[PDB]
Amino acid sequence: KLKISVSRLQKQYDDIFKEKIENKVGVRPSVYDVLKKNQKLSVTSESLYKVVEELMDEPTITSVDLTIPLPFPLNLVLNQQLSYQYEIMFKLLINIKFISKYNSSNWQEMNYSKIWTNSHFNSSVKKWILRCRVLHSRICSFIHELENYIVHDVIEHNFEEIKNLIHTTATNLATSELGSDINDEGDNIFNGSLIRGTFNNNSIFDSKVHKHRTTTYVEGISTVEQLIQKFLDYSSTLLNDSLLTREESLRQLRKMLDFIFHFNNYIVQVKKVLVLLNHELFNEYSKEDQESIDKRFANLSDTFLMQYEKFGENLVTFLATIKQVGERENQGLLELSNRLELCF
Amino acid sequence: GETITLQVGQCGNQVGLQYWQQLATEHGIQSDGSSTPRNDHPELFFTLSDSNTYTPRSILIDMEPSVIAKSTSALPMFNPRNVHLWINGYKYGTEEEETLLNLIDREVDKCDNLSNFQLFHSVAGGTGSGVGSKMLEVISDRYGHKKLLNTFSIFPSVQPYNTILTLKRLIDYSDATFVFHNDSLNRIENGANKLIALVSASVSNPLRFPGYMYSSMESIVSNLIPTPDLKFLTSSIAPFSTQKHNYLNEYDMLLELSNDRYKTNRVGDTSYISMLNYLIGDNLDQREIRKGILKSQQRISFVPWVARSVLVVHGKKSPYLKNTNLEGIQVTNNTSMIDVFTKILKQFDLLIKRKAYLNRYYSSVEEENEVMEMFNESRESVKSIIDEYKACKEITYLDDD
Amino acid sequence: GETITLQVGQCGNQVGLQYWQQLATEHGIQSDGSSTPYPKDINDLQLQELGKYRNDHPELFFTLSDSNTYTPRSILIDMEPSVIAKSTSALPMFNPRNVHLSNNWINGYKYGTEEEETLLNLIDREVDKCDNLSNFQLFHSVAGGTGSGVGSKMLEVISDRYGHKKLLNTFSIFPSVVVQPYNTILTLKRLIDYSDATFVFHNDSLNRIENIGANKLIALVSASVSNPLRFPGYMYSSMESIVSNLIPTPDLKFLTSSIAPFSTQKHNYLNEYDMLLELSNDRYKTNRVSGDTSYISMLNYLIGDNLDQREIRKGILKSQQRISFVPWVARSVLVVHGKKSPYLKNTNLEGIQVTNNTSMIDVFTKILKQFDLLIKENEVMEMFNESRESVKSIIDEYKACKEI
Amino acid sequence: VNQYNVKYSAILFNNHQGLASMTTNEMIKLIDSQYNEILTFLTQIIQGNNKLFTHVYNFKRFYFMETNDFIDAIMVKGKDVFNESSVNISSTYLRKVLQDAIQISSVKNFEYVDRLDSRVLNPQHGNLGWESFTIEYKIDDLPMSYLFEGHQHLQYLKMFHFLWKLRQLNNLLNWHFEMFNELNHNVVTKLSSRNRRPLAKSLSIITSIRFHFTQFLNELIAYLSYDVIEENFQQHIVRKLFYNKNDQDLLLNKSFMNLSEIDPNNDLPKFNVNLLTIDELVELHGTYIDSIINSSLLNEKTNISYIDQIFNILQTIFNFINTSQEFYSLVCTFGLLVQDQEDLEFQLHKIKRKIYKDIYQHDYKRQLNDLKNDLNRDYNLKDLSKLL
Repeated sequence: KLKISVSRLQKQYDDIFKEKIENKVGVRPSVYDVLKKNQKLSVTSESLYKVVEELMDEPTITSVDLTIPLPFPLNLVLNQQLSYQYEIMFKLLINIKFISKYNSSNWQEMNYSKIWTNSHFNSSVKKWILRCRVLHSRICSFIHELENYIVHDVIEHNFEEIKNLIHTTATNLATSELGSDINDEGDNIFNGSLIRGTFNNNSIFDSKVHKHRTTTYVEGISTVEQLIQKFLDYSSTLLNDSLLTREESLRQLRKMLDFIFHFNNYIVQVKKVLVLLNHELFNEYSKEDQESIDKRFANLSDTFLMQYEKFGENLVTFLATIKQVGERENQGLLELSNRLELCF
Repeated sequence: GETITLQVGQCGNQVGLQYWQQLATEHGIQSDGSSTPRNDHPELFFTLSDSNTYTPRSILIDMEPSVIAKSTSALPMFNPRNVHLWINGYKYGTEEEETLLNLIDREVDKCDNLSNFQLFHSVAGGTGSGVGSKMLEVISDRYGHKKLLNTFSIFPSVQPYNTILTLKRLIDYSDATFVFHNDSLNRIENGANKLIALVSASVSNPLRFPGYMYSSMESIVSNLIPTPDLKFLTSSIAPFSTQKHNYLNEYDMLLELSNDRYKTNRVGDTSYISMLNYLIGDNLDQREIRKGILKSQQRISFVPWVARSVLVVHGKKSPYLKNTNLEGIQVTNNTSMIDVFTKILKQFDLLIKRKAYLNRYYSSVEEENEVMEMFNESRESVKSIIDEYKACKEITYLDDD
Repeated sequence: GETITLQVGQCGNQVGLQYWQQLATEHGIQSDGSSTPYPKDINDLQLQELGKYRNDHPELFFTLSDSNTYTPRSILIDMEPSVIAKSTSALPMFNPRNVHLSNNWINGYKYGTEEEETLLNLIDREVDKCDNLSNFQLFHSVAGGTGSGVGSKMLEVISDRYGHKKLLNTFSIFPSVVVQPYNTILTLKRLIDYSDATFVFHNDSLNRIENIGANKLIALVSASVSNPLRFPGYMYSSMESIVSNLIPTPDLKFLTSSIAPFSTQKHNYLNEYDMLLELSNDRYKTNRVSGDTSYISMLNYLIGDNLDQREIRKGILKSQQRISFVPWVARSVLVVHGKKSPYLKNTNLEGIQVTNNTSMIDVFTKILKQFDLLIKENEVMEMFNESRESVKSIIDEYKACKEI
Repeated sequence: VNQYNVKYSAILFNNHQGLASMTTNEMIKLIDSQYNEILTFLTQIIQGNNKLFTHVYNFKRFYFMETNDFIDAIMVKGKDVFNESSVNISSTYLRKVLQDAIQISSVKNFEYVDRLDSRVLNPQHGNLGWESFTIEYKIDDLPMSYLFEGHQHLQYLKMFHFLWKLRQLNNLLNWHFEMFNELNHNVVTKLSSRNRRPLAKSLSIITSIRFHFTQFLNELIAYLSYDVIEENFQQHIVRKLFYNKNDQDLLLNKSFMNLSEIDPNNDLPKFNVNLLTIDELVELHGTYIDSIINSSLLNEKTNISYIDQIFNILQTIFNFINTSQEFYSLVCTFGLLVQDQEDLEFQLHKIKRKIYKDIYQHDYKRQLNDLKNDLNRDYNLKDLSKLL
């Protein structure tokens, strides 16, 4: 977090997202045009794993946030509570996207960088490289499966309902006039309606009835309160389905992501060691003993075995946790558990 | 990132013409490079001028001007500046190394952030196969290994010598090589370039029509190449579309995409190393895809040491294609490559023991020794890849015993 | 300041005719000398519902008469009248008074010496029409006969008649016969002695560019060098300022020019960023340059409407790393934001690059080797020896330029 | 104004009986109609007959040095008038200089060549002509001059002063180049071969130093002109006036209401330019000037500002020019000679040592290294640091 200039990320984000071409006077701006310039991406001190613990250095990716102020009255429907739940998803998805980008770059080096692709290693180092490549392939497949679940099985699937409902409401309102006429009779009731005094006995019936039965979203959304409630429910669904609501699921997810990130860093530091093992490239890189080489390989043996067994442990615990939570509460996690069990 | 397409040989040029026609149709770009009335990103494959014209990034290489003339006349928006006009062909490629190196460096300088090189060429193309084999060497040498290469090599239906000589460099320098057989293509049709163009166009669909995931070629390829040795991919295409009796659900697309008859290369029993399925429709029902993924995982035989994961990308159909029904492409990494490579090696050995046509290549004693050592190296490399693909099948692959 | 153009020889006249037609087209001056009303400015926006005024400097080259007729500040010197007749017929605006009509270099030099008074009177007549003169421009061929001797004698005469108080350019064209090497060395001796900045053009490299006439490219480069002078901008706007930015010492005075050919083909450059990178290419330089070259100074011309500043900045940054600068010169690349003439309908960009590199070592080496091979009253042989020593005096100097 | 008075009195006093006899809805509507009409006419005058944009463009053209040919003409014509102290220069000499420079340069065809006028601000004894001359663009004949308060003009004369110093040095280097190049042909190349080589070497060293200084000055001018003045103009004036000032209130499409009616009438033009209030015009021009004068490089923020370092380098160049003139006189005295030869050669060596070591190596390279290191601390100026 602190070892890098914060102000640079703002600019390097604005060149990508809020770029612009201006339009002549009188030409209507698009709503996307208006909201592009509003957004601001800033680094915050509250890390994801700390901010999500409240609503039950680390690398900068853990602490980069995005905020979008909204015009009046749009901000009344996109209430701050809804935008905050959106921001949490932004942080989670950026973490996973970044790790996927770390899993692809490390895969480029592991396969095609000169040092790794060198053919002149001895048999032992060759088998070590093969084992490492296979383990990294397993990690890559696991991360892609997790990202696929989170993004298609949770976000898009839930969003289809809201998209359909909002399209229906737009079509309903398009044909509806503005302003409605209300008429009434002469109301001659007078004393037949006054019912003066303390009160009537009809008050018991109002409490006896219940109005918890409202469904089918007929003719789209008809009240602004339901409009806000639909999006609040959608955001709550996104948070609950994702592995951030329970303590067991969040802890297992945090351990898994930490392990993958540290494994990628270890892979990067490995590149230096492999230079010394083989001779054909050590001479080229040194331009700028048997016992020592044996010691280096022996050290790598234990380090790699430790990472391999740690991956196995984390995978077992993670699958068990998902299975119990899916069986208890969440339907979406159950099918993910089935898929991951069918994987390994 | 942006991609650069390289077309080599007559077959490569024809396939590239079909490919670029398909891509331009998908993005609504007219034959003259003018736009048609954005959320898609043709910039990854087309250069946009400040006069609103789209021109392909491809480079045309051929020994004769007739094929290039036909290709350019059919598609006027090709830039003529990018047009350039077995052992003899490879030695000819050495002479023109400087011109081609500068020509490719022009395209690399023109783009902002290069990602990968696409190559369309035929292994059995004779001289053109030689110049393409030299192209791979020069590109890999100058640009290092930071930029990967994808070769849509067309396999053959004296040829054995050419196939072995081209396959040596294909193994050495390519990063992800598709395998297409004219035999299986014409079997599917029961012209043929329209299948290869369709597969290649669909392979990059998540890049040109972005969605939630798979936004880069690194993500697409890394899911299919666990080891740099196993770099050959088998592609499968579902042909039953646009007819009345189409696949009724995407779930049936996932189940029937795995039929061995639809694969674009001759296959018996095979073991899958990696999987990735393309589904391309305006709207896709998630629950059908979940059921299909579960069935596909329970049905397909994966190798023991692979994670055993099946990935389905939810491609988006182009706005410029009107409400067409679902279509899908399957790209796999199988152990079936051993059969075709063994066939090639058997032909090569049969025709190498008999000095049938080697007089056209052996000019003197030094030429005899040169060709002999080159052929031996190529044969040894092919045997090495066969042994690697055979060792992948067994369960002791990761054991040091 | 004002610039006087002198054209010597058949090749010089052929180049100058198209050079003047190019300038006349850019400034909207018709072949008869009549001026065209200035179109309204493009970036001078105005409110909208929904004749002598100008903002360029054409008179820096053309003499504006009291009757609103322009006339070039040119002097045509040669002996064969056919080329002059063709030039005058093509451009009647040329002043007949300014035309002077009359193989061995010595014979032409002696002819120039004998008839020096008339040519000098013509130069003085042209200067008298100029207030605050700035520089002279010479269009001549190093080898070819009349041009070599007559241009060399005019070079000496102009250099010593005005006390060298005004800089003197030279748009020399180098040859691509037994007498040619002698002429080339003999003329190059006076180019070293008198000229202040020489634009070396090689016919073979011009043919190499063309096949992708030869005089049109020279005319385009020469008429694009002075774009900032005729359309003033923030920087330069003076011929001395442009030259002074590329000549570190009097010896390293030989410049070479690069030309971007694709000004009209519909596959033109996408933007300024692309053209900045393409200009550095060695296949479009007008002088054959190898890979061991090193650049002493850099100058890039951009000609277009409302150029994008972001693209230019990024292009300069990328091109700075690629270029191999001489060790003792700071890494500096300069871009000239020229203004396109409003009279031109073509909206495509054009860009000319002018460089001062060390590739002159090989060119003068070839010239020297040919001269040495050909050599194998006595006064002329002494002059040959002097030319050989003078050429070596900058051969070794350009070699030493490599060293800190 | 009279026509407007009659038109809207016919609504307040004839259609109605005054502001009191008007419901709030109609009163608001009337005020809205008056506001639209008034600002429409204010635009049609200020950006119409007055041509505000053209005069702002001319301000940028002359004050921000754009027409370099005119200023080169002024400096070459007034190279002797500006030499004497600011008290000696009289009005007639200034008028002669300005008229000669107008005739020489391309401004003689300029539409508003009449408006140009030169002046000297502070005729102090210790100030030379170069430190006081300022070009003034007269816009007093238009009502626009009342919008532009004196503070803005003072900030237009401050930035002109800085740019004037830079271009003065840029042109002085050109004169240095011409005089030394001419001396090379007139004296050194004709001198005796015995001492020609040392003098040739010293002259080449001097000219190379001049070339380095010219490159630095040209890069500085290019950065300022095409990243500060031009970007600020295109961003704060052109893009404020003509392109849409998209705002959150312009986002709302009111046509969801029926709104069949239009007011006040079709006779009121739509004007291709944003309708700006008087205070809005003042604020717009004030912000445009402030952005340039208070840029990153020109702000007052080693605990020293960038401006001070730049001025120190400029003083280095001034010292270099002054010493090179002494070298010029000594070498021409060496040329005239052909026991004094040894003395002159010793003085030549001394001058060459002074210029090469002190001014260049000890001062210029050190100051430029410090400035380059200073710039890298800023994201914006890193790109300039790589070139400059």
